[PDB]
Amino acid sequence: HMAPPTLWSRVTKFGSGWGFWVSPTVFITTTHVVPTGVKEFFGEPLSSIAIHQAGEFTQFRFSKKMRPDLTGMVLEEGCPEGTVCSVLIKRDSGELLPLAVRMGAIASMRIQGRLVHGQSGMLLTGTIPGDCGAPYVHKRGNDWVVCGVHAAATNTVVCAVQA
Repeated sequence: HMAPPTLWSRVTKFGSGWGFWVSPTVFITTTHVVPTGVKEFFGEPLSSIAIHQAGEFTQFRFSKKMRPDLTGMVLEEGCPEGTVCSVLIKRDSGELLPLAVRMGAIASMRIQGRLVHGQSGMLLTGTIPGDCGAPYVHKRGNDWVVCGVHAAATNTVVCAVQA
């Protein structure tokens, strides 16, 4: 399965990493890349954004359609163990680096001292600082599903997943 241009267009530079437009109003990212002490995101006041964060997973729901060109996709809490996902990595240069990953267990993990509710996976035939927030996706029938955001790596990578 090959990620089409529209799907890549959802991957958005954000803070010290990236985030992903799940739908016209819903944006997900990894908590530690989110700018702190700001009063707005994407030009919208914080008061107009419903924000939920836990275990390195951050979700924003805007009041205004921010990406009205997009269809809504399904966001799941991780994926079945053994699913081969693609991590849609954009680099600052603009290069697209889709990485195939075989996913393992959803678990509470501690990474550099902080609790991450996430899912591990093994890179198939790496990730670097700056890549956090990139989405983990897989195609199920007609639709692409997003199931985590990149959070950490050792061969093994971890995405944060929604609880």
